[PDB]
Amino acid sequence: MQTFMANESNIERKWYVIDAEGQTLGRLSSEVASILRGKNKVTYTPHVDTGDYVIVINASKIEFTGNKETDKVYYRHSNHPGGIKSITAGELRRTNPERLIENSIKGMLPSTRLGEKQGKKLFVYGGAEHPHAAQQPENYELRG
Amino acid sequence: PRVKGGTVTRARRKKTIKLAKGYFGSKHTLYKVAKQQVMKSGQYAFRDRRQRKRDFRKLWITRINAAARQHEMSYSRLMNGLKKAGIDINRKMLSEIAISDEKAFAQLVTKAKDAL
Amino acid sequence: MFAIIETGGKQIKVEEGQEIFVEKLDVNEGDTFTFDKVLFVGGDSVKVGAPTVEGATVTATVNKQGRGKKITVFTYKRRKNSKRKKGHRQPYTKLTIDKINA
RNA sequence: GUCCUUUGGACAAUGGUAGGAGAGCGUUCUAAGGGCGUUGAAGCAUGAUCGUAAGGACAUGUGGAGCGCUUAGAAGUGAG
RNA sequence: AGAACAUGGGUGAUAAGGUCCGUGUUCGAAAGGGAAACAGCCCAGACCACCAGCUAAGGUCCCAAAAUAUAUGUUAAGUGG
RNA sequence: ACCGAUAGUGAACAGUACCGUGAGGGAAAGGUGAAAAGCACCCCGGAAGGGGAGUGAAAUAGAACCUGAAACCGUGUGCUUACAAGUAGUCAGAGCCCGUUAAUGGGUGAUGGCGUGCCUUUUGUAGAAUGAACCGGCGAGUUACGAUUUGAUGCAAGGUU
Repeated sequence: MQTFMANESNIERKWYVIDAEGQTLGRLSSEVASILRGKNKVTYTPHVDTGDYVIVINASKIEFTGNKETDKVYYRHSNHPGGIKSITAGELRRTNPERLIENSIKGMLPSTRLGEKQGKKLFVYGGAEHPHAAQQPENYELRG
Repeated sequence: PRVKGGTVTRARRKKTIKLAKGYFGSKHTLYKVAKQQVMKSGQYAFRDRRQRKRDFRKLWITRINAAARQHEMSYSRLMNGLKKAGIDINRKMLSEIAISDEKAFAQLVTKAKDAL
Repeated sequence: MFAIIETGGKQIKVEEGQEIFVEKLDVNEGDTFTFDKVLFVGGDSVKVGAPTVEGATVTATVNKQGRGKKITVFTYKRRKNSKRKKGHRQPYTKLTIDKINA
């Protein structure tokens, strides 16, 4: 005086549903990353995991702007000599678009062990159908 | 007369070795490495006593901002409105009330809001 | 039920019957100190003091004037032969609330 | 420090290498005065104690004959 | 044994993180914030405590605090003719 | 107002062990107890070594014998650990186990933030520049005589042998 709530321990996590139709990849991505992070709770501490689950289901009506489809190559290396591989944004969205969305969510999260855990509260589906009815998921609308 | 370099040397070295307790391996057992770590940690503590103040202010501001968007307002706009109302409550106080009594926090938000 | 007082250079949330630690006050042990600067009254009826609440006193009884846990302040510079070492204990006063007025 | 000098109300000040100035802490030995010790000295080990720092106590266990304090003096007087 | 920077000049090639003078600043001997990291650049000079407040340079979508703020315009290029 | 066994003689038990063709060089190594009363006897064992029992104020005083630090090596246990990227600390902080020179108590620590050892030498060193395996002991502005300048004290046209 130390009069200060920190002990989030024993928190209450909920379940959310966002849909991807006609949104921008980055902007949806940043709002979802904030929810998974827990930045919207008056009770927020960075050392324990507050924050809650997010379900993305259309993941095929993702919208780019400009020439993102042919540009925006993605790269990876296999640690094997000359082993650089690549794929362009449009055909990654056309085959495995779930990877397209979850990669750009997880690139917006801390790369600690807590952050890689918070990225595991994410479920992405191409098409408007998901299995999680026992969790009682609620619709959330992008409050930009 | 002749002095011996006697019992004083151990006492001085044993204080540092005790003060290095809990460190890893040689860090808590050997005097030269323990002395280095015990002076390194003393310089860490100075810097980190300064850093606590700014860390908790950052946390208080982020929790008030979370509480503000619930009542459809931004942190910056809220604090400006409170300044114009004259309210003298504090970042830490504003977080502790917003966590314990939401109904007291809502009246503050309305007075901060029609002050604008 | 709870009040906000501004004492020392800091603000504290208090309730009837709890213990607080503040910067030193000119008082002796046993006495009763009364706080003036009240900023918020969180009761059934809520009073907001944008400057002050105009009234609003909090009563407390002094017990244990004391001096705090000791910290060693140590700093050094690497290949320069300068270092400094000193000790500090901060004084405090311990209080228990009995009254929240308005 | 400063100066009204109520030495307190203020007017202050207080990063630092070569280097200059000040004030102190501990070690061994001597003088004088007072102390302690087989109902347990010095040394060793542990503790959550005290002092602004160098450092000082006290309790307990081990040890089995020596050792503090106050004022002064003299140095083979402090190691990474 | 000095160093970088901006401005005035010689030398060199209107070269050099080159070299030689002059006028300032900073490092040397200076912790803190910004420039990703980064003695010498921008802001600023640490007696000690605090889970108080206002600001500087730089900033306010996520990492990572603070405007997905207004009103009004340019850009379609993504980061010798 | 000299040293106390790395000191003081090289030498407290030696010009010896040892080294060299020779002239020659040249160490390390003190301590049972007041008194040997220095452990009769039984048990395991080829023995060494141990376990009892005994003597003693005391055998973790038993000859490797006063005390017995640290490095280093072990046995047991409270908390913690097999998705994790590191100068190993510091600041925050749950969970579990405790109970002190009782006091804003102690141990350990999921998880978050920040963070390139020390000394030397350099314009500039995390530096891939130097030095140090670790721990213990020892290891570097001194004294004599003169000179100058400060402080103190006595006497003063004198002062001092």
